[PDB]
Amino acid sequence: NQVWNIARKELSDGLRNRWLLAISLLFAVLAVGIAWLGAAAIPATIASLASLATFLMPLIALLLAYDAIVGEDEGGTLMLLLTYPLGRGQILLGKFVGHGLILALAVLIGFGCAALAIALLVEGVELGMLFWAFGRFMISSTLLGWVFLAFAYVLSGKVNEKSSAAGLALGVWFLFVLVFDLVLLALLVLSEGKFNPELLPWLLLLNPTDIYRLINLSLPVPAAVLWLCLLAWIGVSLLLAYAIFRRR
Amino acid sequence: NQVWNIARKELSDGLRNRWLLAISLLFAVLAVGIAWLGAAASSIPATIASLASLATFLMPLIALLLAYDAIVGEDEGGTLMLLLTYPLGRGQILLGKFVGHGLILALAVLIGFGCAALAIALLVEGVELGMLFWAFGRFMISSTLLGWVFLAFAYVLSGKVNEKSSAAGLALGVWFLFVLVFDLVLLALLVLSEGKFNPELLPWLLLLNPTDIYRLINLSGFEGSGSAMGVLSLGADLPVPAAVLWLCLLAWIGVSLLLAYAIFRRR
Amino acid sequence: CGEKEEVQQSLEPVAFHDSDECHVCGMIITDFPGPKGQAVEKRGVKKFCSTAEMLGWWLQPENRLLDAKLYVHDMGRSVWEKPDDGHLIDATSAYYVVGTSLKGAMGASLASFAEEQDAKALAGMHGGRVLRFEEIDQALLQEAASMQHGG
Amino acid sequence: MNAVEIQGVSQRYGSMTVLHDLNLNLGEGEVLGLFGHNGAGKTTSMKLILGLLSPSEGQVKVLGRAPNDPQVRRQLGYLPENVTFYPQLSGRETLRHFARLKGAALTQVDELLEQVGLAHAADRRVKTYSKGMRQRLGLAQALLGEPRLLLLDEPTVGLDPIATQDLYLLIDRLRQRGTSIILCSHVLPGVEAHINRAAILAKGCLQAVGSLSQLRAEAGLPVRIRASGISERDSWLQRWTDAGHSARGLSESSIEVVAVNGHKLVLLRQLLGEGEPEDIEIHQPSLEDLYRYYMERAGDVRAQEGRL
Amino acid sequence: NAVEIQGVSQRYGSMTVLHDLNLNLGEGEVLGLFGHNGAGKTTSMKLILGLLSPSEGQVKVLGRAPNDPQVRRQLGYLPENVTFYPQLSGRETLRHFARLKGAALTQVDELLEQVGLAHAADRRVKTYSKGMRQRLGLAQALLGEPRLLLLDEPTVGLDPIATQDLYLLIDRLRQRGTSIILCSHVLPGVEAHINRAAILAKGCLQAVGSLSQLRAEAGLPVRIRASGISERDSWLQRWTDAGHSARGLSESSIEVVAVNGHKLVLLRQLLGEGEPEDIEIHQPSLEDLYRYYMERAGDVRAQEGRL
Amino acid sequence: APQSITTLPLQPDGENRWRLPAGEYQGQFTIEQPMQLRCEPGAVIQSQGQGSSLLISAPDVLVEGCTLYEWGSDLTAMDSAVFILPAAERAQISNNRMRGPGFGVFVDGTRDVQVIGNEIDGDAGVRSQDRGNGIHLFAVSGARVLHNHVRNARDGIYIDTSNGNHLEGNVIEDVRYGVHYMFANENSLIDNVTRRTRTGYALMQSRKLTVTGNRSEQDQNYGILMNYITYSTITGNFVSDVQRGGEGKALFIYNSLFNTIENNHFEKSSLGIHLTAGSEDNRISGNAFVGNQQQVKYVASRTQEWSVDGRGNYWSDYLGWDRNNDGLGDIAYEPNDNVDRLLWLYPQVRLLMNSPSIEVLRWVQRAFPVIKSPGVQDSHPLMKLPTEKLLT
Ligand SMILES: [Cu+2]
Ligand SMILES: [Mg+2]
Ligand SMILES: [Zn+2]
Repeated sequence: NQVWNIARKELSDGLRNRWLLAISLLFAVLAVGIAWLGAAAIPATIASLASLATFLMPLIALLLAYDAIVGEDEGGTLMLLLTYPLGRGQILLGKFVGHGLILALAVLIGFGCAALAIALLVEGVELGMLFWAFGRFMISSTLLGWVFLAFAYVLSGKVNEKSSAAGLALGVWFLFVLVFDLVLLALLVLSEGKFNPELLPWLLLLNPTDIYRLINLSLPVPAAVLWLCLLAWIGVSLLLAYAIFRRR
Repeated sequence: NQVWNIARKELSDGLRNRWLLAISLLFAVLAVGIAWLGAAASSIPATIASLASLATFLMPLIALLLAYDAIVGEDEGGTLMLLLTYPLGRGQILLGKFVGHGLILALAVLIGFGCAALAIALLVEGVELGMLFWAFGRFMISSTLLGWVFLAFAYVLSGKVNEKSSAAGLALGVWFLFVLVFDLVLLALLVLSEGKFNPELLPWLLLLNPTDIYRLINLSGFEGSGSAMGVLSLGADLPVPAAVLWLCLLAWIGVSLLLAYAIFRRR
Repeated sequence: CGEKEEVQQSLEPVAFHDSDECHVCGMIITDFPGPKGQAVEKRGVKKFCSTAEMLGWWLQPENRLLDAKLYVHDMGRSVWEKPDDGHLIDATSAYYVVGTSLKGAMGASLASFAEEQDAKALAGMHGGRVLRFEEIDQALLQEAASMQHGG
Repeated sequence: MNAVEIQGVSQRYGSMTVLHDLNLNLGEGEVLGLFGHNGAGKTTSMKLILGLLSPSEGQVKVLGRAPNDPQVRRQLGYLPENVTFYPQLSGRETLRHFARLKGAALTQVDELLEQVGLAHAADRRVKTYSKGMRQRLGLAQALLGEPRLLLLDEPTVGLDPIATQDLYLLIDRLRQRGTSIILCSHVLPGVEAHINRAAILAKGCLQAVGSLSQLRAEAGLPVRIRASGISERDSWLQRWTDAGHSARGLSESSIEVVAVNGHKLVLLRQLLGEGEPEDIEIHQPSLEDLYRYYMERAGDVRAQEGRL
Repeated sequence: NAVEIQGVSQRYGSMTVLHDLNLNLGEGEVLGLFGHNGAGKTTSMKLILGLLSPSEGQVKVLGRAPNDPQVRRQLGYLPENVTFYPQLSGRETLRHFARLKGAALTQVDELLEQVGLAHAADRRVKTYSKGMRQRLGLAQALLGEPRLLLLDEPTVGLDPIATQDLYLLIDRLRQRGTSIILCSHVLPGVEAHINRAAILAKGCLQAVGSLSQLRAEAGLPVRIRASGISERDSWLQRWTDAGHSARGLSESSIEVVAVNGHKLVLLRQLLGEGEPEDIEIHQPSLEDLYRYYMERAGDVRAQEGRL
Repeated sequence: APQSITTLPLQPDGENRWRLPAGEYQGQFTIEQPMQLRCEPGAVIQSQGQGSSLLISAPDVLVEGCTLYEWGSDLTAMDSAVFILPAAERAQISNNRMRGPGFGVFVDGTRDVQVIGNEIDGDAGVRSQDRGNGIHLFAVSGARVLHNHVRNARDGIYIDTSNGNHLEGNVIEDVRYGVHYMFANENSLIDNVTRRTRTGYALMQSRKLTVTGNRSEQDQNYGILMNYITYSTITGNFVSDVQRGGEGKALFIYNSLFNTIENNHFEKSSLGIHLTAGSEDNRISGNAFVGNQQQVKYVASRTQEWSVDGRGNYWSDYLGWDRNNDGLGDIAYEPNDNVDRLLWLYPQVRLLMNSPSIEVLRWVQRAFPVIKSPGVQDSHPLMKLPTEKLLT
């Protein structure tokens, strides 16, 4: 299968990005430095780690794959790759596997070094709950990153230049992290007669950063729908990216 | 003069940058929004320390957005090697870029603090119009100087590097270090030592950060409360007057331009 | 229809029981004379040992925005030592009298009425002044309770 | 057997036809040249041969199949113009990436890095490569496997003057084996020594197809004979002008003959018979001059004294 | 005598990347500089422009100093690839260069019409092709009557009608008295337009002179072929009587490599029997002359397909 | 209702002093003469379960060392263990053990009664609505209730309209309310210990009183509840670990206008101090807010200085410095943000409380002070613990 032969390229090309390795070092330091000030000062520190990994795992995903399609069109290899025995689906799905295992490794250096500072500096952490609360944390942090990876394929395939792709990747990162919940707060504190607050637990499902926190904070909905709603955010946006990539 | 003929380009090149005109209108629509909350709360020493905090985040940002690709954006673009075969020097195409990008920040803050004054003289009734013009006259001729510091910082990190993708990483490093890391290492040095590291050296460390010398100039008259300053409360322990704080802001330009010229002279 | 359906549950007031603690002071409500306010919220009913302790709760800024119906007793149709549960009027459209020598539960004695002449009956019989619900503020509650249980 | 059989396609985008009535047949070992100026027909024809587009009013038969079969593209090299590969990857790892996709054997990567002369700069990043160093890498992925058709869109841009002539010696070694390739260049002297048959095409149509001997025969273009001191300039200016040829009156000791190549068979006997041929330069009407003629044959009024 | 390089052996890093080049350029000639292994091609380019200091030797541009502003208004430099200023327009880029070089502002509208760019004038440089930027890069080189052009590959990324018209525009400037240097790597095509070539390799300037001189100083076979011959079997042998191997590769493609010592009698063999149609005296071109002088200094001939 | 003279008391001294020997008895008993009766430690006066067991109607009676068992439970007829009439002035009830389902010590209208050193274990099965009070005091002036041990009664030491009396050194365990106060003007209570209680100290409508040195170990949902107290004094109280059961508040100030709240220690609760909107501008200085998950809950926009005479409180999350070596900190401490009161004003923000936008909005307040609502700040907070002795 050629979905893996193009995946081994993106592993070797993504891991030599100095922009990515700078952020993954700062993510791994700040996950320890919050856990250091969360132990001396475990659900109380995994919520502050959830707000940390909502800042940077969309930022890591948009740093990797904002120039995945349009960066190859500017490089000229995109027109070359379509003349190979390769579909347009196998290029996108193979870049999604290759960029996916990068931030599936960036939480294993991110939270793999954070759990070392928790299991060895608390002395009574009751580690049987740790390997289920961090197994739920490391898996759901990749799925948060895989949404914004599929968001990055949507904005890369739409644009025609690399400079306006970074202008949209900053726009997607601002809108889905800290504009959607600030306009939820402004719809609370300024509107109450025409804003039903019972509707607001369902309006959090239109935001994958919000669905990320709800499966790290354990609510009218169960947990298993939020796992199926986070995976639905991958599956529509990848299918949306495949529909955009077929119109170049 | 040759220094003005290359300034007229950069005045007509920064004004077509759509990324500048977005975040320089953001400086105008926030300076109205800060001054509108300062009129509804009346309050006066809080709208001065918040306007100086707004220009701490944006006047280095507009300066580093302009001039991070000033030399290295021309070197890898090919148009720098051509420019030295024109009747110019290396001192004229740097000081000319400093004049050309300097008038953009002189217009990006005259728009920002200009419309902030009209959201005070038309909003709070009975304000002292002599004191308002003096306070916003000190805000205008010192936020340019903060902008001209980071303009001269950007020429240092453009002459040193040889790739524009690495210049944007270093310009983001300079913006993070001087704005919101130097304020946090100095805070953590005071917290973890409980203020007993050095009781006399630590106020002199405010002069090693031009964003903090900018805050110390505008917070001279309106000290007001104690919690409005935060980490700037060490500035009461600084024995220097206000006129040296202007000259220490001008010395941050003149060393960081002569460093930018000596780097560019052996490019 | 959503606002009306939520109204269609909040409007009814629950009758007081012997095992009813106050929301603020937490002690047993029916061991006291005087009218007893209560607050129906439509997400959970909270009750109060006195009407002055209910109005002290209502003037806090957490509950200014809270859409919740306030219900007090009608002391024009009840004996003051043992108020029943039958007639429980709306607290916004009442006529509280103030400054009487009657012994309420927690705050000042605020006898609630609905007909304003029986409120004028108790005002002249003890030296008080009738006042509406919207004139009640926190400068008045602390002034009137200091004149009742002070000196 | 023909490699590319473009059989009467007419490719349009909306109402405008960017490529109208193109009819090519590339042979089994021929080197064909797609040259275009006003039209975007050159670029669209490239896409039609590959699997990038579809013929809206015709059909293409690349190697006897449709151009988008995987059996076609495993034996089809394509070097695009101005390509810049993945700069954080190395030179060996980039070709090892491209060998995995085309199904070529991994024992051919170290051969083709040696074949294009990239052994010294292998295992270095693509960002620390020159422009012509990337053209050696871009040529090397086209030779992966056993290709039967190459589309070299501008292969010698930014290349060293030894390496361009070495590239065309690799071309004539390839076309002897039986892989018919296509040159797509814009520097017309240099491609003209190795092109088997030109395919100059205008805005819409295909202007002319055939070898250089057929283009010079159809388009009547005059020979550019320049000499230096056969007998004398003024004694030799007179002779070609009654026979219908232009004799340019230069300064001193130079005989420029622009003859009309129709009567000059027996006229050249007198030039040998009265003097020595020891310093002459006969220039045939070149591929640059033929291409400028076909731009004047359909469109494109000539620029001024010196304009364009 | 425009460019007078004398005795220059430029050293940097104690490497001696240039050595003893004496490159006098005439006041109307079109010189060509071609460099392969040697870095002389770029260092000498700089040396004439005045942005480099000649260690152990002197460069005299226009009879004066190379870094004077009075001679730098009379130069024109087209660099390798100049994506100029993508947010500026076409007129605004050229008016910027007109103000720096001291040229009159009446030249800017008549250089965007002299070069074929008036239809794409007042349009942003990010919407330009590579060929249109080479058109714009030429337009600042002809700014304010330059007495010395210096072009670094001016015809790359350029369509062939504009390429042929560029050399006609060069041929206008040769008659005006302006010396032009055409430094290129695309050597077939520039040999018809230059007057003197200068192949420099491994620092040392190997060969200089006109194209007629470089074929005289290098014994190379002249390739007479007569395409469309009547008879072919005796034409395989009838040229070898005076030592000219008549080797052919097609039905009639006898590319007779001669010796340049019997040019009368081989054409008396050709015109005495058999009629020609279009004789092709193929001189050893600038591509073929370059690989002789390169091989004479350091280079060894590469293998069968090994570059 | 029999009398105390109907038993067999062996007189130790002939000054109306009697001594009941060891051996059990039965029924209610009544004191009508001023007898300073003592008891042997085996004097188990066990009533049958109805009526007040030891009713007292005579003044100046020093009841000492008795052990009462199983009196009535009718709280309406006030079936106590020790009923003390208004005519029974200056009674001493010393060192007694009581176990029965009603009132332990019910006094009313008395003066200078001394309730010293008793151990009153109330109940185990009654639903804390009919257990009766431990030490009920109903409008007494002069009382001295000292060093008792009340366990498992209903609402502990209830006090109703009693003016001047001291509550010194008594341990109160496993009850609903620790000390209940109703309209007790000019009261006092020192050094009391309250353990595992649904409200540690009820201070309802009692003015001008002194609350000093008290300790509250592991109470439920209310550490010290003060309703409508004026001119009071809260000095040296140690409130520790108020767990939920309310969410757990170490001090709940409701409509208390004037009181001096100094040198306290509010430790390891969910809320350190709850200040309602009606209770403002009172001297709160010198306390220790250590280990609480949220220090102040103050839902208002009015500014509230919490430092009299330039000295503030010690805060555990105070990340400040002190350059000039005095005891005071250098920067002021705001315990509440603007987004820290959006959680209290709107409970739907609890879904958004872990969002980065809320974490953005916490940083915007520290940079832009125009959006800071005027809160509950204190200039000059303390750097070290002032309550170094209260941890014992
Ligand atoms: Cu009470
Ligand atoms: Mg300090
Ligand atoms: Zn109550």
